[PDB]
Amino acid sequence: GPHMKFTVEREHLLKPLQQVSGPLGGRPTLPILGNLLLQVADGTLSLTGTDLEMEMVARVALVQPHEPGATTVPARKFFDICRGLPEGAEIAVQLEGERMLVRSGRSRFSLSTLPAADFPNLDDWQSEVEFTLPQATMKRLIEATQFSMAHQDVRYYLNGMLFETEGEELRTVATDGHRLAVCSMPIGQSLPSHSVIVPRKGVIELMRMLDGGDNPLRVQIGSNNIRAHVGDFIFTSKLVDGRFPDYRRVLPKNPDKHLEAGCDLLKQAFARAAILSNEKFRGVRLYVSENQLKITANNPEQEEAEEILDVTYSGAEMEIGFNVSYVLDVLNALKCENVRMMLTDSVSSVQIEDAASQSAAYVVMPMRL
Amino acid sequence: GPHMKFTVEREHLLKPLQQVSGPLGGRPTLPILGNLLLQVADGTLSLTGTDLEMEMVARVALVQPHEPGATTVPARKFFDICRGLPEGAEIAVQLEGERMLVRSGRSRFSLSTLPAADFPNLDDWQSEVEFTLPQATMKRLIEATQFSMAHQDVRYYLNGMLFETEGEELRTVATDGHRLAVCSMPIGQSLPSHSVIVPRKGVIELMRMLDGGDNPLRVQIGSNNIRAHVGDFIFTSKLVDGRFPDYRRVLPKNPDKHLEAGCDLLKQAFARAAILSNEKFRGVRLYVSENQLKITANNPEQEEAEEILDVTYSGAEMEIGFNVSYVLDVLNALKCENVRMMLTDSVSSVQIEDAASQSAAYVVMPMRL
Amino acid sequence: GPHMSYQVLARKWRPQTFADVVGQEHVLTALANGLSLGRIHHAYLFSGTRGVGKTSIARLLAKGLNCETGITATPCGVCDNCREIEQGRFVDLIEIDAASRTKVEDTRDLLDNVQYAPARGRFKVYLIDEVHMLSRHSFNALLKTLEEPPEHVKFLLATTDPQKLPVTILSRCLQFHLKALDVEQIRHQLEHILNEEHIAHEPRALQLLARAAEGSLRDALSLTDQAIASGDGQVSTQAVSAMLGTLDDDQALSLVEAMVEANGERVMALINEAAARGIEWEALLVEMLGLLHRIAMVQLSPAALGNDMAAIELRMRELARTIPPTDIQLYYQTLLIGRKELPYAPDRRMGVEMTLLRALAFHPRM
Amino acid sequence: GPHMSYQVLARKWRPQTFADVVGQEHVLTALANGLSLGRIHHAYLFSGTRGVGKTSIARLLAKGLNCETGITATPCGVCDNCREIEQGRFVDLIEIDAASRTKVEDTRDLLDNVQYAPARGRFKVY
Amino acid sequence: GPHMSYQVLARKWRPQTFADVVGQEHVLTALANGLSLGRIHHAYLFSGTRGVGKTSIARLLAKGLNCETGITATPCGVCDNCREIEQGRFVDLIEIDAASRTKVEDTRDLLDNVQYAPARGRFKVY
Amino acid sequence: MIRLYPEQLRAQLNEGLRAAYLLLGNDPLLLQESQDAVRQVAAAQGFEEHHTFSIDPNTDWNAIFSLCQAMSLFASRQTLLLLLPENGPNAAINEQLLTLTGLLHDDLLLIVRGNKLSKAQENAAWFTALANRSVQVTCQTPEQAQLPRWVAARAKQLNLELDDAANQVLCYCYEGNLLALAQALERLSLLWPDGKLTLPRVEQAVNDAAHFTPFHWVDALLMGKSKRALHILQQLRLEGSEPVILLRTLQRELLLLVNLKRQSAHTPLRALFDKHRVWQNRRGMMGEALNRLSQTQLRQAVQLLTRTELTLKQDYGQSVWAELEGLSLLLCHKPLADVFIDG
DNA sequence: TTTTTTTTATGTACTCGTAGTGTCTGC
DNA sequence: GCAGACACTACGAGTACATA
Ligand SMILES: Nc1ncnc2c1ncn2[C@@H]1O[C@H](COP(=O)(O)OP(=O)(O)O)[C@@H](O)[C@H]1O
Ligand SMILES: Nc1ncnc2c1ncn2[C@@H]1O[C@H](COP(=O)(O)OP(=O)(O)O)[C@@H](O)[C@H]1O
Ligand SMILES: Nc1ncnc2c1ncn2[C@@H]1O[C@H](COP(=O)(O)OP(=O)(O)O)[C@@H](O)[C@H]1O
Ligand code: BEF
Ligand code: BEF
Ligand code: BEF
Ligand SMILES: [Mg+2]
Ligand SMILES: [Mg+2]
Ligand SMILES: [Mg+2]
Ligand SMILES: [Zn+2]
Ligand SMILES: [Zn+2]
Ligand SMILES: [Zn+2]
Repeated sequence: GPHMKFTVEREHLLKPLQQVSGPLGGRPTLPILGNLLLQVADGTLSLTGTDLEMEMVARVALVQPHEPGATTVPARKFFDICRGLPEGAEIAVQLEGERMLVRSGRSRFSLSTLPAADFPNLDDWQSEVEFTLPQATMKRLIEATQFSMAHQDVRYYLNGMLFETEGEELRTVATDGHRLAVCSMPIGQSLPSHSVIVPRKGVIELMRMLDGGDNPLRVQIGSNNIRAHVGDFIFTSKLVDGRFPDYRRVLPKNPDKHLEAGCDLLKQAFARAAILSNEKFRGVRLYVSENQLKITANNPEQEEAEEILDVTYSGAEMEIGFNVSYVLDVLNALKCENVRMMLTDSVSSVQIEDAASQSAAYVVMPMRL
Repeated sequence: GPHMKFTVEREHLLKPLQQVSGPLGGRPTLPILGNLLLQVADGTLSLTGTDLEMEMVARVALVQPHEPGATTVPARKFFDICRGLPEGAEIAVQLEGERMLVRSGRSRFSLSTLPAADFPNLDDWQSEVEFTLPQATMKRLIEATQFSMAHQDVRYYLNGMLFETEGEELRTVATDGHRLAVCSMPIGQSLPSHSVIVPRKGVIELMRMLDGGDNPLRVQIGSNNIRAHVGDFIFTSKLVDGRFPDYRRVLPKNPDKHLEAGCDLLKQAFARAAILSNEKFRGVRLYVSENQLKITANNPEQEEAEEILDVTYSGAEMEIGFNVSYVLDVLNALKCENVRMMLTDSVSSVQIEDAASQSAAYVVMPMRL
Repeated sequence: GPHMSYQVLARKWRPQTFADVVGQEHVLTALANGLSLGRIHHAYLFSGTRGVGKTSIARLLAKGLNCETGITATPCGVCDNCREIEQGRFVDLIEIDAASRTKVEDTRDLLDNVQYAPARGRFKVYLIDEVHMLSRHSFNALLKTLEEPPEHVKFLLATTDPQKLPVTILSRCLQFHLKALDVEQIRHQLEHILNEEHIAHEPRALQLLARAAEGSLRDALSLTDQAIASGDGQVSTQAVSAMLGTLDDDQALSLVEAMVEANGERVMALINEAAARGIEWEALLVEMLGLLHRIAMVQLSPAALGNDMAAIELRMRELARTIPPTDIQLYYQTLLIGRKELPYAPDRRMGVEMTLLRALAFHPRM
Repeated sequence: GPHMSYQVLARKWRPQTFADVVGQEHVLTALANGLSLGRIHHAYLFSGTRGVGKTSIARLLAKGLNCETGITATPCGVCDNCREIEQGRFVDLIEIDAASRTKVEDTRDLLDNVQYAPARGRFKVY
Repeated sequence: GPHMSYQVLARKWRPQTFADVVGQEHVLTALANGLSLGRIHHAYLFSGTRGVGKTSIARLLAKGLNCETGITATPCGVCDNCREIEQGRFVDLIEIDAASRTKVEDTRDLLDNVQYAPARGRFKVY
Repeated sequence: MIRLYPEQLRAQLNEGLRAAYLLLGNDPLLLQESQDAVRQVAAAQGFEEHHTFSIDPNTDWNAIFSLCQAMSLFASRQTLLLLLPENGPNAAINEQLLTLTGLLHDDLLLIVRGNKLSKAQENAAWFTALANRSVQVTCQTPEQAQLPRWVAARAKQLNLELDDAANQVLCYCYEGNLLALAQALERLSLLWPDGKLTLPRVEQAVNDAAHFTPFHWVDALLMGKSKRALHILQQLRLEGSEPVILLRTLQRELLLLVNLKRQSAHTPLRALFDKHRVWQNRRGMMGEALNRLSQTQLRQAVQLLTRTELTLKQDYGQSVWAELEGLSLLLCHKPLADVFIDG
């Protein structure tokens, strides 16, 4: 009969459960959507977690005798059962009727199950392009671009992040209409040019899914979905049929001014200005001179903040105001020693880059103030 | 309103500012409740925070020129301004009318104030008794009974905790009508039994003030108010008026059944069993048999959980149903290795105690059996 | 278990083709013509009273819109899409119990899937059931979606009260209002359903079951199942008549009819029954007073019938025509005095009996 | 009689089988016929005045639904399920006191667990 | 000072035993018979006019029910439970001014807390 | 400050968008059509980003910060839509609109809709700040005198043959609900592809979804139309309007009627109406009402009204919706009322 | 063509924004 | 450490509805 005979080690099980339980959350669209799909087959267990737009499957090898089968188990309950058991303790699992018996030494739990046929399964597809990337490369691509992504926008185009691939270069683009972040990294393989959209939750799962090890990462992009392989984890998410602009078009094609400044000092100054800036109407103004890069802000409390830097400059004076939070996010994403800032006009865009790196580019749109 | 020129260093203020921050900001119920009281007097700076029923002031030595006076400065704004400055950077403050100009290097901030007279204070009083207890001992007293306090119960008594003394012993009692937590520790001094009731919030700030240092916490017990002293920090609060339930009347009269086991094993087993417990009641049934403990848990989802513990027991088997959250909290407070339990009947209170020493004790009232 | 297998008449016999929906001809014909000409509005909002097929017709629309044979008024059962509609497991049909997912979080999560193309259907069809209860912010999100809807998404809203819906959603939705089913159609389909199953039935019993339900087909089928259970496997006239007498509620009307005809035994039996069916005597007497007021008013102008008496009009017209206004005025005065006098009397059943006796004593009937 | 525990007559003499219920011949006959013949509906509403039996008959139907001897119109007192129902400790007889759990969140919680199958019972009763 | 505040006769002369009642004999006989035998009930509703004794009768019933002498028709003032019931501060006798707390939230909290076992009392009297 | 009708909106829309458009009125259909036309022409002019905000005492007020004047990153011209509450703006909403108008620019087009503003609010600072920049659109429901012409015009818009009897039926059933009328015309076009409209089915594909107001009921009472008055009362009861507003609306006019009838024995009604400041629309109506009614009928009406008020505010009963009905019949073309039924 | 128009006291849900509290994760 | 993040839970406020 169909029995989920399992004899696993808690150390081989905690991490895969910690990964598969990520995308799952409270209040699912269906009760089946709130239960992880266990599938023991051949000699491995597949852990499946889905949101109707994701499938996160973790394969764990087995040694002890077991019988094939498929069922579902509550995510949080089973994960905490695995977590709470002592280090190095075996976990035995069985299925009796509609009850999953989880035993360990003398501890015994009987969780409620559901049929495995009702669990949705994403349709099969063919991969159009395949990438092989290091963990650090994808990590930097995501962390340096995802901050500028839009949030719950009416235009569904901007809810995600764009991957643009050309030759031996892969770049990530993210914008909300006011900010834009792009980052390009090299790859050792020749790849066709392709632009693809990944939803916000999809890129969040992609970022959390990759480990800190040296295991290579595999990417597959098809017609309408994306898949990622990392060790024994496979994550597949649907895409978005969207339109995105040129990064070169948004950024100043012919920059007019150049600034080079220390990142930490500018972060501290902008935070200090944001202290007295309106909590909702977050925004400051900068006035540029050869050395003075004054930052000014004020609140409806008539509390004013003005601060001065010592930044190299040789051009004309300029007054440009914009949201403080945008530049704070840009600087926090930079994590560099020195920052270069390019200004063209008050009603035109403002570019920010790493003084010793062209890999990542950031542009902010200043607001009239 | 004389000019107010502070000239201070961050390292001498950020810790006092954090200590005086406490329950400020958050919910502003009325404006003149205010933000801070800054007072310059005799080469010392007194910084005061309040809650319309509580007060606490930090004393900072002024080793530089100053101007005596009293005014106010916004809590969050001042705290974040001081925090965000470069490490070790000096602070220069000037007063113009009702405006505070705060300067750090080339950074300038303007702040609004309120008249110091409009601030609400607490009337002075004659102290009744006084203790000088070591910080570690006071922390042990508070942590052993903090968790058991009631959560906005109608019985106002349960909303706080009682400190009483008998000769050289200081006893602390907390309860909520279902849990009892008593802890008696030596003092070294003999004072008459003057019981005092401290509300939950006040206890929270007492915990926050303690830093585990060598300086003994001084306390002045009054009639309807409380005062505390930690180094340069002074504190005061109101008191809950009434009488606590007699703990000796709550402790079991015939603790005939004895049990002893390891704290870690029991805590881990109860944590495992609470996963399947009823999230609205968290009731678990305990079966005590010869040298064996059994925990059983059920939830509306009809899931069953059983756990068995090796234990030493010489009495008769017994069934008793009680909350698992309460025993988990008790075991969390109890930081030693071996824990003893005294039981009388299936619907009798259970006493939890340290096996190493009497020290502190706890009482749990069972659920419906 | 050991009882073979017997489903519920309410859930079973739900139509699977547009020709199996009984009544509501105008809605079905309009939908058929709209699908034929290719003129489909962005959002269809169904409305009407309980148990007239709003959800069933919406489900039929969702089955039709994604049929592989093409958009048609009569989708086949052949299509695997059609079969998945039958089983309730269709990727391209999103059934949202808006009565349960009222919060803006779940509604926004389910409405953020508009950006994704349908898996195996021409149109991503949302069946938001019980739309009337929905948080205001969820209405804002739904309005923002409907303002700029993708061409591959059609909305199918269903509700019982369309008043609670905001006007901003009504102005963007093609609204189809469904009538309460006529008694003859209800009786006809009840006869056909009872004949299709192996259940004997009687004509008068069927008419009683049809009339008992207040124009709602689900009510008729539920009463049919309950009567079959009580009828020992047979829909017999006496059993269903006794059942409906037990479930009879409009006591006040029968009390008025017996009182105006001076039938002492009938009114005593009626008040005994109303006592057995535990109710409030003040409420019964207020209902009697209101019915008498309405009868007095109708004689002045027929337009007083209104809409509430749609299922009561037949008896009220006869009562208004056959009874002089003076007698109605005297009865109203007697019942008003009795209601003023009721609480101070003995147990209120005694007081109601005494007031009815007072009213009966006026006529010369012996 | 012999029970020194003077249990309240309102509690001790709660009906055990359909033969112990006085009056209400309508509902009794309807339930007996709809359980002997089959065709068990999925929702019942007992409407009546106070102290007539609006709950005890529901418990009797619950006993009659999931009994060890199958769907029966005569609730036995021998199998574990019926006695567990009577003691109020039965696993699947979820007694929702709607007066306490009246908020919509609690109803959503109740509906969330509806599909999680019954344990030691033919049906789960809400 | 025996009277820190004026212990008005309406408060000082509250009955302490069943013998101080001014002649509510019809209910007192039933109460004494019930306590003397094992016939005890879980819901008593005393009603009548203002200032007639039903709160005092209820307090006397609680004293008789919780005194450590036993279930006595005549409570003993020597009992510690009686000593605490006559004053305030009894862990078991929970007196709720219903008009003071009419909200359903307080009643729901009370019915959540009723599940716990009584502390050192035979019956948790509400 | 331009003023227009919906029919003329295209004339302003095809000429060039102004700084802002104000859509004032109470017709959901007319306001929706005007807003949709403005949005369509703005999209034709190159407006892509649309943001809708509902003015509420608790709503978000990020619209002020939404005017970043920096969309240039994508450079998609924005359209802002604001929904005024049922009673219109308040003081707080007043200064919110002040600060929104102060930040208006060329790249943004503002669409403001809601119930028609009163004279006290038509002089508000923000509304004045929209002078020479705004186009008000008047969308007020045509009355039954003008409704059939509008129905015929919309039928000609859809190229459907409308019969006079069908027009009358649709006007009677859908009074005060223009959106329902448009939906009915669409539904009857779908039901009959031939395009004609006659009685046998327009009387079938229709419901009593009419929406009324207490003023309509009082007008029906003054004109003595019992059938219309009772139908209006039934529609108002089904809609759920509070009976107290009906009581007050009828009380004002009934007290005025009593005073005018008392004074008519000494002064002509023409001067009495002017003294009491009765508008030309209602002068003839009240004249006919006075000529129809006697002092006894008005006294019976006020007695019934008082009894209804007492039974509403003292017994909290639900019989009011019946008593009002009788009051209707008490004042229309020989009431023939009773005493015990009301007195 | 234009404005016209409300009865409170007490209580109970419902839903969203903001803050207070725990805790624990690679930071 | 560890504080921020992130969850999670609670509380106020605005809104809708019920009963008397
Ligand atoms: N027009 C109809 N034709 C046939 N059956 C109907 C119709 N309307 C209602 N029913 C019956 O009532 C049951 C439930 O109908 P449903 O369409 O869910 O009502 P609702 O409008 O309240 O959602 C159906 O299974 C069907 O038996
Ligand atoms: N039909 C009946 N037959 C026998 N006892 C009954 C009947 N109705 C009520 N009772 C008595 O009332 C007690 C509780 O009845 P219950 O069924 O809870 O009424 P309710 O319908 O109000 O919940 C039972 O224990 C029983 O003694
Ligand atoms: N039966 C009684 N015997 C003695 N004193 C009584 C009696 N009934 C009332 N009293 C007097 O009335 C005062 C209030 O009595 P109480 O029991 O509170 O009446 P109630 O039933 O209205 O709450 C008591 O303090 C006592 O002096
Ligand atoms: F499903 Be229906 F709205 F009763
Ligand atoms: F006591 Be019954 F359920 F009303
Ligand atoms: F004053 Be008593 F409680 F009726
Ligand atoms: Mg439905
Ligand atoms: Mg009951
Ligand atoms: Mg009393
Ligand atoms: Zn098909
Ligand atoms: Zn059995
Ligand atoms: Zn005693």
